[PDB]
Amino acid sequence: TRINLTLVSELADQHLMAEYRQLPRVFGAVRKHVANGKRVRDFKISPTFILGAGHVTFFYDKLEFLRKRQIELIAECLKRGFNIKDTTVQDISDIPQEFRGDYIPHEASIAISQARLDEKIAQRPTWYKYYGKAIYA
Repeated sequence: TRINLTLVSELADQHLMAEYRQLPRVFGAVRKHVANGKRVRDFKISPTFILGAGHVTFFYDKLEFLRKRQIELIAECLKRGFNIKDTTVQDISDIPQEFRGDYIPHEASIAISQARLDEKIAQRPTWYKYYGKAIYA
């Protein structure tokens, strides 16, 4: 499960879809953690955005950022003319305030996300499209 920092507007059709479907999964994990009795103090939350290891733990105190980002994924999803079922954001007010923090990525942090998206593409360019077009070479 990967969270992207790039402009939803610039995601290849495939990464948009992927993200959109995988991000709300975070919300599920914090609900299970909180069902277990965990607090944000119990997670090792990295101070800087990262890609592998504890990439997803990173957003455990960032669910408000995640929620707002869901809105744009859903709307971008729409704008593209994708056939999605689930048109409104998830209510997370059942979750303690401490997990629902906001976040603002440093331009350098976004570049990190950019690259990961950017090298998966070049991996096999013909598997990626944008607005159902093969722009990637």
